Amino acid sequence: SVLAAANPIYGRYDDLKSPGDNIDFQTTILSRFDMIFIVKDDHNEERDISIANHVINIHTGGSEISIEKMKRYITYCRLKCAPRLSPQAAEKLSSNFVTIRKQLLINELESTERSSIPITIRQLEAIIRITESLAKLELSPIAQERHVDEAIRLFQASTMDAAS
Amino acid sequence: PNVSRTIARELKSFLLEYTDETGRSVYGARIRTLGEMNSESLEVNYRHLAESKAILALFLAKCPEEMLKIFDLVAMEATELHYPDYARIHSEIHVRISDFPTIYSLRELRESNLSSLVRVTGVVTRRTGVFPQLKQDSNEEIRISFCTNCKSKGPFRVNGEKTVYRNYQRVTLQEAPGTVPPGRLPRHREVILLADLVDVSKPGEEVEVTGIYKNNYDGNLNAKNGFPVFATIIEANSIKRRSWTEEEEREFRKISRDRGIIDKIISSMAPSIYGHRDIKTAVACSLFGGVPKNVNGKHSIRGDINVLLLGDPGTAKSQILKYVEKTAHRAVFATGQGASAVGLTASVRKDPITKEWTLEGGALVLADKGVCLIDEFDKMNDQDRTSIHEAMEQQSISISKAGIVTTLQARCSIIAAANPNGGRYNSTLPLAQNVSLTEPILSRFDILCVVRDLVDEEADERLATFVVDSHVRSHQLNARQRRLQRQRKKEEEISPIPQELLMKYIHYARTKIYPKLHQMDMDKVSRVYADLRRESISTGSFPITVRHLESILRIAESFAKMRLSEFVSSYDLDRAIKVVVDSFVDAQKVSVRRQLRRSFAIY
Amino acid sequence: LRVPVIDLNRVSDEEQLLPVVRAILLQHDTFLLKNYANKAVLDALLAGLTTKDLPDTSQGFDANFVWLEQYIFDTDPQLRFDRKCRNESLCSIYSRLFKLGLFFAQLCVKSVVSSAELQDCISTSHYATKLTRYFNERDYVTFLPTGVLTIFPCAKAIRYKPSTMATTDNSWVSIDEPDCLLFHTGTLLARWSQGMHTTSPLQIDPRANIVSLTIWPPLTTPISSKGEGTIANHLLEQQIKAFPKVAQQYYPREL
Ligand SMILES: Nc1ncnc2c1ncn2[C@@H]1O[C@H](COP(=O)(O)OP(=O)(O)OP(O)(O)=S)[C@@H](O)[C@H]1O
Repeated sequence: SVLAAANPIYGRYDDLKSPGDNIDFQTTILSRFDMIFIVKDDHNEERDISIANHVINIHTGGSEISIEKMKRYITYCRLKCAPRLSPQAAEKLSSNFVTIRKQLLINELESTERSSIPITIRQLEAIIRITESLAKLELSPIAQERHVDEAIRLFQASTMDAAS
Repeated sequence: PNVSRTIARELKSFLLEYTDETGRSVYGARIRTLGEMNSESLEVNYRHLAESKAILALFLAKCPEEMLKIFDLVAMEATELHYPDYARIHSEIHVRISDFPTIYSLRELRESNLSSLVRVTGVVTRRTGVFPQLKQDSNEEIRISFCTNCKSKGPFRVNGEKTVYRNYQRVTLQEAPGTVPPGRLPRHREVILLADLVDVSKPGEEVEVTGIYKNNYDGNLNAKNGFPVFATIIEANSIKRRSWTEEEEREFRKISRDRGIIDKIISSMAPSIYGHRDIKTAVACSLFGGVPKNVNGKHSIRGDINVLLLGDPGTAKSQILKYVEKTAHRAVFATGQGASAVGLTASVRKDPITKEWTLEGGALVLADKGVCLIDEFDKMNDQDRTSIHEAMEQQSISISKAGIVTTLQARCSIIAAANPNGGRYNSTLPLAQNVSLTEPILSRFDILCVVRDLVDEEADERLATFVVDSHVRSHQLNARQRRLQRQRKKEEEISPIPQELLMKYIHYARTKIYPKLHQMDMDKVSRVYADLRRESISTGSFPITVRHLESILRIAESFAKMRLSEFVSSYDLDRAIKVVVDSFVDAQKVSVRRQLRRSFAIY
Repeated sequence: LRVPVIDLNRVSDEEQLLPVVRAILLQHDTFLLKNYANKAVLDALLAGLTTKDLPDTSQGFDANFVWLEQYIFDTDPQLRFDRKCRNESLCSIYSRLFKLGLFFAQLCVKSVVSSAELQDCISTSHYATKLTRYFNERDYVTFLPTGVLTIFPCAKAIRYKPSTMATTDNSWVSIDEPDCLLFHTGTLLARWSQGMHTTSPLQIDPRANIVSLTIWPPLTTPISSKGEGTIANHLLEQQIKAFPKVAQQYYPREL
């Protein structure tokens, strides 16, 4: 996988325009790219008041299965593994996308301000593969419903947020 | 000096057994600090040795390097008889000397001074990497009598290796910019860095070297066979990276304790200008500078103003920044014609003649801890614009290039004289649209001096009277008295503070005072900032960000330095908010008139 | 950065660090103590703030600027010496650090020619201490510990002058001591220990209120043959009247 991040331009211009726009905007560079994101750390409202104390901040001032052990589980899944996804949660994802498209084909009579209802067809398989990995987290040759449904909810929240 | 065995003895009487003011041997401490630190370099406090034995100190003129080479070996045997382990720890130790009274500036060096000791100031223009210097041709490579098999004409080839290598860093030192009189190119002197002093210095930074002044040649012949390239080279022996009279600062305070200083300075900031108090105010503000403050928490925020002067033909802006070039301490005047981005910022090259990597301080680098003055922005290529934007944001110049890696620091402020696209200000139209400069670099600046030329039946008459009187006043021991005092009478025709006072003033300020704030108004000024944010969202688009706020305190601290308060005051913070808010006001459209009331809640 | 520091719960017995403190002051001569019992009342030094009503006349608080209230605490029971300031937590800290300073003297001053006369400050209790408070450019001259021994709290409290002392480099030696009590021997004990001591310039610090428990030997203290006729008390009294402005009464103006 990839990792792409840097200080965004115009400060927080990312808030006004798309979740992207850390670098140039041209829609051609964005073509092969798949997923965009924003990070929440514990400083958001420091832009209204706390900034004062912030500069005053300048003036007047493991608990988990070990890192090597996660690498060990990962090398032992590179060795041999078959934790595939489950058909029922798979059809549940298919539902919570297609029925969204049907509610919105019905709501086209409302003439939504959403520019152009896109084909969420690569993001969908992205969610499918992330639930596959969350099933790899549980060795189940047919995916357990817990991790798959959690990932489903969280990625529909993500996709929905992006659509918003 | 051959019998100098006894002389080395007599100077090694000072070696360990000297103490003063309740013991505590000057070098009894140094020997153990070396035994515990292993820095292979002795300090020699020249102040105390000067008291010790005058002949030894004076011996730094006839054979000073021979003197020091005799001295440091016995210092080595001294720290070895004190620490019998130390000789094996390192390979060899060379001493360093504390200070001299001889402050020969680079503009003053003579043949009498060469081979003697000299202490010079200046700035590291540019530096190189470590050299494995050469130093029966021992280090000749130009002297081969009959050591060749085909010596008649068939050439024999010597290697350039298997030869002794000395840690060798050739640093170019040039005269401090600003002090250089206009027209004269600043001198260059190659100082030499060695084992302990290697890489201890960077470019763009002030230095003071204490080395000897050798007349040594370089084997890069390049001209003729029996003729190396002879350079008058300084051999470094101590490097210092870094005063005025008491009653001077006393009457200085006596003046600066008045109430009119914050405006007497303004009215004396510009010697021959009519009007433009607001622009003179911003000039003074970004001249004094504010207290910077490193931030390891999020990002180091510099306390250094950056004025962009959106000029207009006729308005004396270039004359203002020329005055600034003269008055400030570290001015680097550079125009957008000879920009060549490689020039403004630092760059790293290979020299074709010697095949050596060097990295040369740029205008931003050459100006560090000062003011870089650029003009005709819109008359420079966009790549220069990009590099300068990068430099302003990081207030420094990192570099990781072919064969080199480091990070020069370029705190220095920027003053910029611009010129709106095409001709003048079109109308009340927005400042951004009025200029071909990018929004990022626009926001990089904090203050925007908007000047404008407007026809007036009267104000121009008074201004004209002023300018004509200006061109009027322009043009032995007792004659020099009657001349100096008459120049000072003209200094008083512009009634506020005379100039020399003001340059000593700015030096004093940027040196000693570092004001701060109290909790009291900072949240009420954040309240005023929120009120500005609502007046700006009522304006549609606007660059009102953290920069626009931080500018306020960055200006108020300058105002405190003006007042020499060490802590912000009310009236000064109100001055700061006034300047920032109306500098913003000027940038905006017709709304300006509405704005005169809209964001008026402050005033 | 290296300053000798000791654990005191191991030496609370007063029988563990008798000669090594002398052997370490032989070179370092500026000591740093940590973690005594007084870790809370020490924090409460904001009691004696706004007296500002008693003239100095070489006693009590000199009010010299709202800026400085320097309680030159003229010792209590000495002939022509009687002073008591409010100093509530300040006097509690006085008692605590005074027991601690007698501890330190009786473990260090014991090493020298005579170990009774200086700590003879327990016969007559002759402590004219230094309660400086810089409460709300250039400030007080480089301050050697005027007496001969003093333990005192501190935040920065250190600089160094161009001179030949410990850290003879003659450059300003300034260090930060978060929760550390600085002990410094003064002038005349060097002469008493036959020249093994140093000095340290002081300036205004984050702890701009220097409480200084100068052991301050008794009045008639007969110094060695060089000071049999020049006792430490009058010498350091002329010193006390030297560095600040002396204008309230006539005799220091004359000095
Ligand atoms: N108040 C003033 N007093 C005297 N001369 C002034 C004043 N204001 C403007 N000037 C004139 O302005 C000249 C210099 O103006 P400049 O700042 O150089 O204009 P400019 O920026 O060079 O014009 P550009 O850059 O080509 S658009 C001086 O030589 C004066 O003749």
